[PDB]
Amino acid sequence: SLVLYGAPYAAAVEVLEETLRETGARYALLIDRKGFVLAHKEALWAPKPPPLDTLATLVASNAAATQALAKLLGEARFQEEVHQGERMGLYVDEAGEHALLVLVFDETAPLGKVKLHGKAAAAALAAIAEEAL
Amino acid sequence: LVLYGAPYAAAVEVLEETLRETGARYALLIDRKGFVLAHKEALWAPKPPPLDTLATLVASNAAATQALAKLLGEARFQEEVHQGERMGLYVDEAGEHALLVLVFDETAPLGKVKLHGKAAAAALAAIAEEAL
Amino acid sequence: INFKIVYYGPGLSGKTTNLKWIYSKVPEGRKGEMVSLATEDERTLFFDFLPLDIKTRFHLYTVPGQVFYNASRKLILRGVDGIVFVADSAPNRLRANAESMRNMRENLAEYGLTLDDVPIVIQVNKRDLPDALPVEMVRAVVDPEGKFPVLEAVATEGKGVFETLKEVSRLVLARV
Ligand SMILES: Nc1nc2c(ncn2[C@@H]2O[C@H](COP(=O)(O)OP(=O)(O)O)[C@@H](O)[C@H]2O)c(=O)[nH]1
Ligand code: ALF
Ligand SMILES: [Mg+2]
Ligand SMILES: [Mg+2]
Ligand SMILES: [Mg+2]
Repeated sequence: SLVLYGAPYAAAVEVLEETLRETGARYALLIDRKGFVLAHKEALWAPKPPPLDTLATLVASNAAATQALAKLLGEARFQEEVHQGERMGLYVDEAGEHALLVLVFDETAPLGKVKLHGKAAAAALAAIAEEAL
Repeated sequence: LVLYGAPYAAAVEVLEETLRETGARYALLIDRKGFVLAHKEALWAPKPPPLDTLATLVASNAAATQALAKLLGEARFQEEVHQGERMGLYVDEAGEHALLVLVFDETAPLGKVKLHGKAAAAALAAIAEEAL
Repeated sequence: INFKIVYYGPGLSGKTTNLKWIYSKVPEGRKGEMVSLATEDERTLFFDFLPLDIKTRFHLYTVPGQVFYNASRKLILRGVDGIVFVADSAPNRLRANAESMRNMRENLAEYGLTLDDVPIVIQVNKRDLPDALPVEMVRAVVDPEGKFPVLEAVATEGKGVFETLKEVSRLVLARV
């Protein structure tokens, strides 16, 4: 379990906000592996997101299945995932053992920065997830 | 989708050639319900991990990633390459009703993996559709 | 505060029918959207998902029941807080019931959990079938020692559905 409130909640949100600015993504979420939205932020320029609980259960079960495939093959883990459509994409990475960072971005976002700040955001959130164990 | 007879023979040759041309360990065509329609292993490779398990997981993953795409207004995302330290997986659609999967290790060149996996999938898509 | 509830059981036992009846009766304001990853015959392939209010949030999941989908069924059990085991009443599905309960215990043991570790409620579903088996016979197969609440149901009609959910909710709460 991982219950996020108080100062760690506030620090997680500040990470999500900073990541949105540095990357140009539309939505940033910290979700646990169980599928629960633990913190989310939306870029104020962006349209309303799709239902975020739908997004997060789909993303957590994608990550569940791909981690199981890895373990099937003898690996601890595959790398961060970038799902890329014609306009929309998703950057999904680990925020420690119990959670995932999710970035939703469109054509306006530079992929280099998504990956680059996405990875640092993942690492900052794993640090924060530990202080809420 | 059920592959038997000549379409099945045709599928297996595409699978053998892709393994030869890529250096990959195993190659499968699975349906979107996670059933293995045809597969081949490289003679040099170890016995595979359980392939029915591998296939239910890939098809579950695909249903979830396909729902993510539609959620975002996309028809679909691109083919996947999952890379561990040594092992990897390539997955790509083979028409609307099937997925090609390659499992490979660090001796298989990623550019060949990607280049022949993509051709294998289009070839298998053709076999699949003409099987109906 | 977030709880996960998994509806478990053999193929076609009525797990998805449960979440759909619940979804149809819970008012707008107290539920999110239902997600289903299902084949065209609408058998569940990966999961159903239904978030609702009863702050505290309950995330309801179902698992695919086919024996050959154990790999995705077990991903869904991760982090479960409570389980509703939906048993079918049909005479020819009794051993399927036992196989599912055995499979349930096995998957739980991979996460280091015993059946004592997780609240569980047995729902004996499809009470409307003309040839339905006695409730106690179904129960004696999936729960020989009667350690678990049992509730009867006709999920296609709503009967037992909310009472099963309140029962498992009750147990998950009393567990904290
Ligand atoms: N007669 C009867 N049929 C039911 C009942 N509950 C579900 N069904 C039917 O059983 C079939 C399988 O239901 P579903 O929830 O999809 O099964 P599952 O999701 O695999 O457990 C569907 O046709 C349902 O209408 C019930 O209580 N009585
Ligand atoms: F059709 Al099922 F679990 F057997 F959804
Ligand atoms: Mg072989
Ligand atoms: Mg179902
Ligand atoms: Mg036994």
